[PDB]
Amino acid sequence: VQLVESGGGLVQPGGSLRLSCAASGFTFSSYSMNWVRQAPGKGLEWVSYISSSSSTIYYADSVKGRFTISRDNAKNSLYLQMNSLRAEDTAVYYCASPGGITAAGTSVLFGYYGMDVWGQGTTVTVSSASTKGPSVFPLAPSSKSTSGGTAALGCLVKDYFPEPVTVSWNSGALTSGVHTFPAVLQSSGLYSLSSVVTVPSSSLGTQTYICNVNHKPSNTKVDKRVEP
Amino acid sequence: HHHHTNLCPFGEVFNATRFASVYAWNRKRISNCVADYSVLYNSASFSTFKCYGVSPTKLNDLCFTNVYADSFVIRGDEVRQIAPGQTGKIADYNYKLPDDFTGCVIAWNSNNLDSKVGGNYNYLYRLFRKSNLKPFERDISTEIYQAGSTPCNGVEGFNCYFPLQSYGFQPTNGVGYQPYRVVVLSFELLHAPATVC
Amino acid sequence: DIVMTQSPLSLPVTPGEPASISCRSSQSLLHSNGYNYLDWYLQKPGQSPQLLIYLGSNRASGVPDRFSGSGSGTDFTLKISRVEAEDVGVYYCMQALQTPITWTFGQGTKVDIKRTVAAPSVFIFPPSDEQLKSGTASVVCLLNNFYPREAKVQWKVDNALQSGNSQESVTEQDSKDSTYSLSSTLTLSKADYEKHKVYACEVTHQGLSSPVTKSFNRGEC
Ligand SMILES: *[C@@H]1O[C@H](CO)[C@@H](O)[C@H](O)[C@H]1NC(C)=O
Ligand SMILES: [Cl-]
Ligand SMILES: [Cl-]
Repeated sequence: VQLVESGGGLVQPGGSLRLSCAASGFTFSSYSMNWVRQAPGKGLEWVSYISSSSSTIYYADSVKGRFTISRDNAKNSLYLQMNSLRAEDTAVYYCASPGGITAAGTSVLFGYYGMDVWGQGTTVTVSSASTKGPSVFPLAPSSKSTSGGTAALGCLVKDYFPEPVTVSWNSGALTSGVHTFPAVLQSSGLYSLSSVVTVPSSSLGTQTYICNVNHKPSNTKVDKRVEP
Repeated sequence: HHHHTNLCPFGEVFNATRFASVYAWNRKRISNCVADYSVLYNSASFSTFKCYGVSPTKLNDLCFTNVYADSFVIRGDEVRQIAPGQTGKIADYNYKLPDDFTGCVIAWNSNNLDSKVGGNYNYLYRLFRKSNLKPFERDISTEIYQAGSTPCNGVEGFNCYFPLQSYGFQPTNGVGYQPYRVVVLSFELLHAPATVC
Repeated sequence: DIVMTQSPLSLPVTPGEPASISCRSSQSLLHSNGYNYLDWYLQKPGQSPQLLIYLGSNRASGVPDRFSGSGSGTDFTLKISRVEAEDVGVYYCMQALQTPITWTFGQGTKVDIKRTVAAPSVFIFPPSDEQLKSGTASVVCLLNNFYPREAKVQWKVDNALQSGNSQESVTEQDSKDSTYSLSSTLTLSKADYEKHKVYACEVTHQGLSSPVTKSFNRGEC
């Protein structure tokens, strides 16, 4: 990897932070730079463009007057100052380099060949929500919760911030048939996921099932028994 | 998973998407990894693999205090200038090797990696300079070059040229105009008796 | 101000058989020098975007033979001769005609591994009384190991259709059986939960010859 983004993190709406993209391995001063973001679930959205000589700069309509892009060729780095942040600015921010060079005063890429170099991206989450540990509740198996010889059960990891949480079963002894779901952002601004697992219906009393929930941002480790 | 016994990832770094222009040649210190030079030397991947001051058959059983990897892109015509005591545009204004150079020059054709059908004009080379570069010197200034007679006053124009020009790397180029990637190993030996190394 | 239109939205593929994605532009992308300023990018799961095609029909560095771009002016297409497992991801097209002022992408095209249809096994979970004391009540419905992904869950509380009070989330394709799993979480205040008796989860899926309804009563076993 030849481009590396940094600086992303958690920020409250109306606030600011700066991103930095550090080039290595090639001549940073010879290529132009782009910032491209991907909102959670959504697709790719271009943000801004800076020329090689830092002389021609274009933003998109959504970020004008709020984002300012800059570069320091001596330090092989690309900067993005994000002011007046909104919640919808939450996204993974990539830096990428389009091929080609600018001539004269008119900005236009000669011998273009695409964005052949992309960074790894840095994640920015804009939310006023407060850090909170999860509340783990059990999804206990029934007999109408058993299909044709096997039974489903799980844990509900509810109301927590920020991402992520890790969930194993029996401290990793139970792996087959597990399904931890992607978290969802509730109306409150808190996250909530579910982890389920299909066990044989002949071993609800003879086998103990305990999901292990870990939320490092709050130091909260919780183990929950799931019993009928 | 990371240890000083991990072999140096030359395969990965050599295969990178982009290299540095020869005028701003990039230099890495190979450190805290095991370099098996036979895996390079016995891979028929490289067109040029010529060593100086050391026999390439005995690179693996030598002791090195410091190893440097200088990398850049030039055209196949110019690869013969990456050698001690050579002359030309590259050796004089871009990358000079010293007469007492103790190391290896590795080069290979990178047409499929660096040539673009649109034309790749982002690899540059230095064309003008007041004096020749001292060995291992690197010049990245963009001062307007004065032809020789009339002044320039730091402005471009007649007899006042920008010192850097772009290569025109397209895949339909001749082999001599095609981009070649170059890696130059610089060795510093361990002062030690024969009995140890 | 050029609108990219990719088709389809989702595209299952069999490893070893061809595949085609289409990108349509609102205006011609053929420049007066004879190049079509349109790029193709691939975003493998949990990975950065990757350049596939530049200038309409030319492969980027390292891209295998299997990939090839074509089309001119306004209708372009990608073509994988032999799709292979690792090609799973999201493919975006991008017009480059108006660089560097605007860089417009398409909607993307999610790529699945094609497999036989699989009816989701449905399981419903009442809100645990431990949660019930918090103040809220989450009823959970689980669709397990199904294909394709297109699935509709509906919550009926005393046969009344509920809307705008539940969220769902689906796992990415499993690497061994190519299936999905989907959880729908009906969240209600404890008050609203107790005032109604029959809570039903209604699942419509292609694999099911008839919609499956899983239901329960507040007091049962
Ligand atoms: C670069 O990678 C390709 C496959 O990824 C490999 O065949 C080739 O040998 C590599 N280059 C070198 C110099 O080893
Ligand atoms: Cl061109
Ligand atoms: Cl074309």
